[PDB]
Amino acid sequence: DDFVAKLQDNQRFRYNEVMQALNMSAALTARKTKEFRSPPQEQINMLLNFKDDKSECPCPEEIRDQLLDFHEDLMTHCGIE
Amino acid sequence: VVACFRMAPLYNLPRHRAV
Repeated sequence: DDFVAKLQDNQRFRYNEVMQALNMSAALTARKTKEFRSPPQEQINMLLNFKDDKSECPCPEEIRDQLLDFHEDLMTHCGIE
Repeated sequence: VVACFRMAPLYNLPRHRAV
């Protein structure tokens, strides 16, 4: 509930600055807006790929840290350590 | 082009759908 709320807020932010910055460089906007162009399932998948150190995800570090902490608390609760 | 860019907004998606 709160993780997705923060994710939606940060994706609101990023898109707002991309839209206010599209004028200064129109060419980059075509590649930059594929995230918002993608279907919502693909958007979630690509925005949730920050696992490991590949880090291609356009996700803020705090939002990454929240999920990286919940995912280790869950493993401790599931006895996977 | 704004409409085609804005199709499928995961921030305009309702909370439960996003969850």
